[PDB]
Formats: sequence, structure tokens, C-alpha cells
Amino acid sequence: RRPSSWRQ
Amino acid sequence: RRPSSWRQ
Amino acid sequence: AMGSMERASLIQKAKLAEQAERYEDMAAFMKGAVEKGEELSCEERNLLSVAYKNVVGGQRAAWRVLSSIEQKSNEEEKGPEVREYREKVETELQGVCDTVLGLLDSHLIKEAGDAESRVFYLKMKGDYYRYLAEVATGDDKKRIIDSARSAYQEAMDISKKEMPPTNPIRLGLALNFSVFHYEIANSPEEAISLAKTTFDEAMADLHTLSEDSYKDSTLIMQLLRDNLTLWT
Amino acid sequence: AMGSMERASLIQKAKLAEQAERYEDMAAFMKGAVEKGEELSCEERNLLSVAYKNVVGGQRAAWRVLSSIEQKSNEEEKGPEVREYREKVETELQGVCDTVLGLLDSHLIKEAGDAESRVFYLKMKGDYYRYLAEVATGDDKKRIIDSARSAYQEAMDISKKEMPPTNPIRLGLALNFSVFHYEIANSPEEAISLAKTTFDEAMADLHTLSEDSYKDSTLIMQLLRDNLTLWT
Ligand SMILES: *Cc1ccc(-n2ccnc2-c2ccccc2Br)cc1Br
Ligand SMILES: *Cc1ccc(-n2ccnc2-c2ccccc2Br)cc1Br
Ligand SMILES: [Ca+2]
Ligand SMILES: [Ca+2]
Ligand SMILES: [Cl-]
Ligand SMILES: [Cl-]
Repeated sequence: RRPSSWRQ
Repeated sequence: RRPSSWRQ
Repeated sequence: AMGSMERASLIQKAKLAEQAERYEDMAAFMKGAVEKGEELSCEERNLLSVAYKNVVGGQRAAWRVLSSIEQKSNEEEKGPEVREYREKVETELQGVCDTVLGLLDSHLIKEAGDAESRVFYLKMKGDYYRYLAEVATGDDKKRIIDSARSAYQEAMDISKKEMPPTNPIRLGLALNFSVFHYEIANSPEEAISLAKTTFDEAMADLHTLSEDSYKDSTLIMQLLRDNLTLWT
Repeated sequence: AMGSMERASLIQKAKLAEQAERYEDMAAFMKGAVEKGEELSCEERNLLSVAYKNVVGGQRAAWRVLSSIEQKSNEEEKGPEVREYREKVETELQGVCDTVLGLLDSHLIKEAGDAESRVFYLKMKGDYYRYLAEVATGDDKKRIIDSARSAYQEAMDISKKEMPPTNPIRLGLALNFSVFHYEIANSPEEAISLAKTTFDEAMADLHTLSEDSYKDSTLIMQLLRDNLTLWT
């Protein structure tokens, strides 16, 4: 999958 | 809650 | 704004917009397709309905959030901002409903001669007047409510004469008219009666259906049952 | 367009728009607030970031859907519609990124003197160049990538000198720069090294934190760990 960037 | 109208 | 795009390209792009969850674009493409002046096929009518239901559904959800905040404020004496922003969202919502009603009036309904198309468009007309009624407070609120009622009633009359009780558009129309009765017209007994009679008459007709038609009809019957469970 | 609304009213309306999930409105309100010319508080910077991240996040998701459909088409020789619509969404996305970068350049970054604000805005600059790089294919693609790298690198240099290793903005910056390395710069080893060093140095500093700060820092550390698990 796509990686996690910052998100709240 | 609110009732269900048509939705797919 | 869509006048220079081919009808078939607008339809293709509406389907792509649906896949991308770009419902504002989807609605603009389908408005462009309607404005080509030709009648809509079954699939095309569904694309038009899905697009605008998603647009107005987001607006209604936002309006309800803001209306609740505004009500709590009117029970620290804050300023005009909550009312102003609720009014902004409300005006946008009314504009979308007026756009849909304008497409139905110019000229989808008048050219719809088959029962399936005519009932579909009259159901839409009832729905969008119902959304206007949800936010209405002024001199014309009773007339908006009656416009919804009249459109739903004409659709019901046609559907009962021309369609089997399991027809999905007939079922969805009855579902939405029952919601109108409960939520808008302050007629919970009428809402319950309509939902129960619709459910029971569809149940008695399921034996005539293929497996695929049975799936379509029972899905909507479950929505009728969900409301009856909520209301009783 | 927001020039006639009070700064405080724009901020209040941005918070209402967030509650109503009206992120396009939220971004327009926060753009209006930035254009008042005053510096932004910590809370206000977060509102600006949340608003635009949600707007551009929806655009990126739609672009990826359409790009995948277009790629499958280029492997029945259909017409120009998929490319045209992907290009339409792409141009909209680029416009939003250019709007954010324009706010940062006029004049949020130049007035940001404290480490917390300067790192925040440089991280944003890296992020929005990274989103431009995701769709870039032409003469300037290497320069867009280098613009993202340069902004992230300046933010990293400040963050390592001025902030503890558990500071949430420092952690989120390192997370996003690592994603840049993996996804944009074709440097998976650099991405993995950065994520591991960031995680380990934050772990060693958790003992200094209150319970609430510990929760904030460990939440972002888990995102670093999730990427390391995906990449190794
Ligand atoms: C309001 C309503 C109710 C049912 C449907 N529906 C469900 C399955 N097929 C259909 C349908 C009915 C009429 C025209 C097209 C379609 Br796909 C749809 C709607 Br808007
Ligand atoms: C990119 C990023 C990383 C962390 C946060 N974050 C998490 C908890 N608080 C904060 C924060 C950091 C800096 C200014 C305001 C805030 Br609420 C936020 C972001 Br955009
Ligand atoms: Ca006709
Ligand atoms: Ca300053
Ligand atoms: Cl407003
Ligand atoms: Cl297009």
C-alpha cells in the first residue's frame, strides 16, 4: 500500500 | 435517529 | 459551461467522476448531458440522481450540524457568525435544489411518457421540494410542502397503475413519500401505514421475480422495515 | 473575496466549517485569515494545515483513481476523455498547491521567527511541492523535487537544533521527509534510515514528557513504525 504521511 | 430514504 | 462537450463524453466523464468520488463534477457533467435536450436512458437517469443526491446530501449534513450549533447558541451571547454560515450553506443547498427542479421542469418531465421515466422524475421533484422544505421557515413553507406532496402523489398514482408492487422505483418512491409524511408533513400514522402497505404488497409479489430482481426489491423492502422498526 | 470579513470571524467560521466537514470553505476562510497579514497562532496554523490537507487529499485520491484508469487504457482504444478528465483534476490540484505555496511565500515564512512556526511552514512547503511532484512529468520535474527537498532540509536543520526529538512537528516533518525519500526521490534506504533514527531518538526522550505530551509523540511514532513495517 501507500505509506503514511502525517494525518490527524 | 433520522429515517432512511432511498440510498444505494 | 458544458455546451461544447459531446453528450457521450459528458456521460463517460460522469461515470469517471463517480469512480473518483467527485460528485460535484459528476452533477455538472450530467446537467450538461440533460441540457443537450435528448431524453435520458435508465442508466443515465440513475447517474443524474446519484450525482445530485450526493451533492445535496453533503449540504444537508452540513446544514444539520450548523443548525444544531445555532440552536444551542439560542438557549454565551455569541455574534452573527453561526447564523451567517448556516445561511450561506442553506443558500447553496437551495441553489442546488432549484437547479435540479429546473432540469426537471425544462424539460425532463414533460417529455417523459413511459411510466418508468415519469415516475422517476416525479419522485425526484418530490425529493428536491422535500429538501427545500427541510430548511424552509417563511411565507412559502406550506406551498413548498404542498409542492413535494403533489409531485409524490402524482408519481404514486402512476406507479400503482403501471408498475408491479416490487418495482424498485415504485418501492423507493413509497419509501421517500413515507419519510415525507413522517418528517415533513407531521403525519406519522400516514407514514407508517404507507410503509406497511408497501412492504406487504411487495412481499406478496416476490414470487414472480428472478433472483436478481428479488435482490433489488428486497434491498428496498429492508429500508421500509428499518423505518417501521424506528417508528413503532 | 474574504477581505470584508473580520479576522476573528474568519477563524470562527473555519472552525465551524471543520465541524461540518466543509473543507473547501474551511480553506477559503483560512486563506482569508492569512491575507489579513498578521502572523498565525499555533491553533490557527493547524486550522490552515487541516483545511488544505483535506482539500488536496481528496484531489490526490481522485487523481490516483483516474491515473490508474488511464494507465489501464494505455496497455480498447478509447477516446480522449480519461486523459482530459485526469488533466482537469490535475490542474485543479496544482492550483491548490500553488495557492498554498503562495501564502507561504507571501508572507508566512519570512515573518516566522520562532522555530515552531518556521518549521511548520517549511514542512508545509515541502509537502505541497511533494504533491506537485506526484503529478509532474515535464521539464521542471527535477526542479519541483529539489524544491521539496530543500524546504524539508531547512526545516530538518532548524528542528534538530531548536526542538526536542519528541516534538510533534519535528516528528511529523521527519515522517513526511521520509515519505518524500521513499516515494518521490527513489531513495528507500534514506527513507528507512531517517524513519528509524527519528523513532529511536524520540523513544529515548519520552521519559521527559507529561502524559498528554507522551500521547501526542507516541501517536506519530506509530506512523513511523507503520512505514518501517511496510518498507522492511
Ligand atoms: C429512488 C430509486 C429507487 C430505486 C432505484 N433502483 C434500484 C435499483 N435499480 C434502480 C433504478 C430505478 C429506476 C431507474 C434506474 C435505476 Br438503476 C433507484 C432510485 Br434513484
Ligand atoms: C505535520 C504535523 C505534525 C504534528 C502536528 N501536531 C500533532 C499534535 N499537535 C500538533 C501541532 C504541531 C504544530 C502546530 C500545531 C499543532 Br496542533 C501537526 C502537524 Br500539521
Ligand atoms: Ca418521450
Ligand atoms: Ca515574527
Ligand atoms: Cl459566511
Ligand atoms: Cl474534462
